[PDB]
Amino acid sequence: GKNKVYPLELTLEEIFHGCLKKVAHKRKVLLFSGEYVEEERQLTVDVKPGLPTGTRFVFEGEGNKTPKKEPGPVVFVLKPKPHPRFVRRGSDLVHKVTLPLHHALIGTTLDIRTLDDRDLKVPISDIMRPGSSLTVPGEGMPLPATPSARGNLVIEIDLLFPTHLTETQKMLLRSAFFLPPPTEQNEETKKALRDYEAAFKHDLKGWATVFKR
Amino acid sequence: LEKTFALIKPDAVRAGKAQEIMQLIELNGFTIIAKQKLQLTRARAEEFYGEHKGKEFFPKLVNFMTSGPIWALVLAKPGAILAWRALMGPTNVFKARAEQPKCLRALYGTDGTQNATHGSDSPISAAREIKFFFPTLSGDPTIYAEPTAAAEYITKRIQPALAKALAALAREKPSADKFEAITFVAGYLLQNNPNKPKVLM
Amino acid sequence: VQLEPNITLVLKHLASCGAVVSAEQQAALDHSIPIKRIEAGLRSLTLWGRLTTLNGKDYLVAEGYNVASSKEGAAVYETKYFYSQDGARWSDLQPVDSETATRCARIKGMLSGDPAKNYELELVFQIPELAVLRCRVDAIATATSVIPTDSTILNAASQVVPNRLFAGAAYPEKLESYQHRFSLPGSGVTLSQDLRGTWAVQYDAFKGVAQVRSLLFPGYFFYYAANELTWGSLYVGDGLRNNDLIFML
Amino acid sequence: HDTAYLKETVGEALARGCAAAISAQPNDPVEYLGLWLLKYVKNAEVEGNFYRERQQDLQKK
Amino acid sequence: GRTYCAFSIQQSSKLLGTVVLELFTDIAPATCANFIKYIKDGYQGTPLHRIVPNGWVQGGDIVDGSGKGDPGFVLPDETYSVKHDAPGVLGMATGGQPHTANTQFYISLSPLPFLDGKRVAFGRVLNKQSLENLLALQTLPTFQNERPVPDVVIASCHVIYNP
Amino acid sequence: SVAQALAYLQVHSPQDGTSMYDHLVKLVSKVLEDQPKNAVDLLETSLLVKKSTFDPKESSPLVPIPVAPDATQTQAAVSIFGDPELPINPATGEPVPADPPNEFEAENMLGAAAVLDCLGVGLGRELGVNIALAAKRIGEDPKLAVRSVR
Amino acid sequence: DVGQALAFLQQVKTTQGASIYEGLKAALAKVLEDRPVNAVEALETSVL
Amino acid sequence: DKVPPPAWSPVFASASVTTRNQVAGVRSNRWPGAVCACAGRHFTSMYVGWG
Repeated sequence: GKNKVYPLELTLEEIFHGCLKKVAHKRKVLLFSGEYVEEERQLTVDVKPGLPTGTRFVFEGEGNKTPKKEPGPVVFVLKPKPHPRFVRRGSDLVHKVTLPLHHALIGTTLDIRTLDDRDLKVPISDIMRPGSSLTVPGEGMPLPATPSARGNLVIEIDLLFPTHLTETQKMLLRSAFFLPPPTEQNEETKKALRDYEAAFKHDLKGWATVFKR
Repeated sequence: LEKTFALIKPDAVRAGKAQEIMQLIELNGFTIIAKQKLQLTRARAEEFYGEHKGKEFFPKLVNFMTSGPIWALVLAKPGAILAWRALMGPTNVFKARAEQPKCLRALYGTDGTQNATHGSDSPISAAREIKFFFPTLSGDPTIYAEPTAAAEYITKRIQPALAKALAALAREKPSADKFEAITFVAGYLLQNNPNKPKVLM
Repeated sequence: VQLEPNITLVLKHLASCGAVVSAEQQAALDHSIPIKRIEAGLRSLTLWGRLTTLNGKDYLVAEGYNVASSKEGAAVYETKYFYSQDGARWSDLQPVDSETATRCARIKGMLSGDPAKNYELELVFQIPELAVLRCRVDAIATATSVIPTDSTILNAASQVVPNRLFAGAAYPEKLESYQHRFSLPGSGVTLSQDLRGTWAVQYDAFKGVAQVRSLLFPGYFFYYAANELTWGSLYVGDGLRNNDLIFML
Repeated sequence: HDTAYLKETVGEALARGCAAAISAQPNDPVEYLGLWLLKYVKNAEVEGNFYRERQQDLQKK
Repeated sequence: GRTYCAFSIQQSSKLLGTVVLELFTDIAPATCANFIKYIKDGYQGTPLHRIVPNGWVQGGDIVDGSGKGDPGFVLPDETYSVKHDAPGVLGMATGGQPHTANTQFYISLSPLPFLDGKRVAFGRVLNKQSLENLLALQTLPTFQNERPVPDVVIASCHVIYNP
Repeated sequence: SVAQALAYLQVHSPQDGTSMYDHLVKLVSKVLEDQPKNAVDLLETSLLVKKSTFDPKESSPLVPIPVAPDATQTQAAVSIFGDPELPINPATGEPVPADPPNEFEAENMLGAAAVLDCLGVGLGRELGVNIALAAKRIGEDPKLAVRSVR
Repeated sequence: DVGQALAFLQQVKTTQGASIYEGLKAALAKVLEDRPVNAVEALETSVL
Repeated sequence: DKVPPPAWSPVFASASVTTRNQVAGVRSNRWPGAVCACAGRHFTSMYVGWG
């Protein structure tokens, strides 16, 4: 009652879309000769969209044939090849992105290319907590049961904090983090803030926008 | 009225001459039954080029065929195969330039293997390739629809599983209504069949 | 007749009603609208409207869809909404759940600029501004989406498609010539079946152009040129609702 | 006997399924036939559903 | 919404009880039609032939009434859908091989896991009284080799609730 | 003529999954099978056939590829509107070294476009905005140190 | 054979008042002359 | 929010702060549709909308 188990590596795109793989099987039949004789068989496996990892496809009557006992079935176990962007977790994808600290605080738009040939620009809705995550509904692997609904794409956020900060940068950060509410700011405070904003966004001598060298 | 298979190779694609090729095809009286832009993988290309197995030009041919997307097309005309071959011209671009300068090989081809187009050769090969690239495209209602051919197909393709399914149905003897028995036999056929495996998770 | 409202025609016919966009933003719109239509799978993406804000960075909102079917006796569009402060780069607007959908309608006021703003309600509930932004767009589109009647028809497989043989609507001054986009083509539901004083129509009989304005939502304008058979709609201003309509009229 | 049961239970639709399979010439005739039978049992109710919906719409008009 | 049929059991000028059965006219229409036709013209005085203590109550022969097969008709096997899992299940008995069924019928007195797929069951009892009648009939005073020593004879039979 | 019409009818529609020839064959086959004594309805029969056609949706050995026009030119045109954010080095997390915009001398190009539009000549206001933005891009380049852009 | 089918199709009428053969011929001629955008959908949407 | 909004809000003409000649103004929040614009020595006020 022995069976031959073979891994079957499929890409995330193939799993998402639904592939039709053709595999080659080397079947050995025992004869009176000291050495065995083998033949190559062609098997067509039809993977459905979004099948769970570990799916077993069993071909009955295909396998090494001893002279007495009928050969047992051959098993193909489905596994996904590594992907540069997405790793699947059940029925939905997981994306791990390294995020700048200023991106996390101010708010920027992460750019993700889906398994389907579509771009996606997901904004940051709030201050991303350390070890937090974001969810985009309807952007994961399709459900194996129903061919319309899909999972939800999960962005796992790992913040990238700046390496060096100067004393003036720390002073500005402290001022930003302890700025009073706008209903409490003094007239001098408002004037200073307006002057600093104008000087920072100066069109020719400000550092609001610069060109990389 | 017949139909033939023809593909625009990646060499005629990367320079964006595919639209001009299609426009010339339409101007020369052809008609595109079906078109599709697609990229072959190594295994698919090797299976498609099965006739030239173990040839000297096979490695370079299969390497070139998978360097970019191609266009697969079906062309319909009463004299489709011969007309497409005449418009195709010689198999070599250098000879084509000398013989007929106004042919797709001379205008777009650049190398002996990079002829910028590929076409079918014989009606049987054309039908085989049309089935290979467009499985859902109907055609050939005379060779398939023959009494002896249909009997031969039924005997050796559907009978081995149908006999077992009907034997199982007779043994079980489900409700006398049509629908339950039809559902049972269909489920058995989709459950245990020779070519396809059984899916478990 | 037409298959998709233009961006130039809508911005031109609705200029009188104040539905205008920045000149620089208009130039960026001509370039980045086709780009977003190809980056996403959408086959018909237009500019839905522009919401004002406490800053100068108004939220330009674009709406696009792929499939438009008929289920449960109502035509549904799988619309995808995008937002952008300027016309260059667009971001996506995710849908919100029912629990947040009820806690976002109580946040009256004007939206701020940074889309990373959180509002507080009552225990305290933290709700992102983009959730509030999505709620207002959904609420406006639910009650204000206006298209000419018989412009969409049903084909096989129950898909609503533009009526390529549409010959216009007789009496464009009457509200019976316009219907909600989610009303089935067979159903005789029009803007007349709504509240009587909600919609006001001003029709220019000489130039053959009609204007429909919502009084429940004052920032929504829709036009329909009978001669060239082109119709389009836009929203400007904030997305708040005019609750006390009875006193205004 | 049992052949009568088989003939008046599954005989009629099986011939049409085999004709469709031989006309289409698929890659998996055994798999093609089963999905054909599922569609054959599925469409019988939806045709009546369509008739009912059309009649109801006309009555409402 | 099926057809119902009742019949009485009486032994040696002594009424033993009555039983009422429902016929699965939506499962085995041909078997139900044959059973109704024979209960309308037949079963009037046929003794209870075979009585197994924990098995089934069997009987219903017409031309002989003592356990031999009858000529004139053969009932083909119809369908195996009703499963013998509860007492008071009515079915037809056939030969060792299918398509030999006759008037000979049986009523289960216990779950019968083995009998499924071999006997055509097309009826059931209605109430607890009918089942208790057979349960009491099981413990007859004297019965010789799976047959009552007196003649347990069907006193009367009729059909109700459906034309 | 007739061959051209037959080919046009046999043209395969991708999204609908069937051709005119196949649909007509199925409709006439259904009518012949029915042998209707009473009046028929072409619309009813066509809709019913469309809903009853068997569509075997099997997998395809090749993943689909998308057809789309190139967008490099449009992307380059867009890239001049908003000032690009300075990218950061992933190793350090800090913005990459950069240069301030180059100081150059150019006229009021928006006013020039307005004057041209008022006069009735030029390229138009929509193109004038793009020209002004491109001129700003050229002038602000530190590597391309220019003194005047016109 | 084919003649039997043609003869049968020339007898059956339709709600619009013409035979199925003439109606289908007119629809096919209209489709051929018009050359619509989506022919299959236009068959059920416009030409009939 | 617990912070009352201001009666006036800034309005710009470009997304870049380095445009050479960009007009700027204010917009009234109490009366919607009232705007003021200024470019050098050319300033203007206009009210368009519902009263």
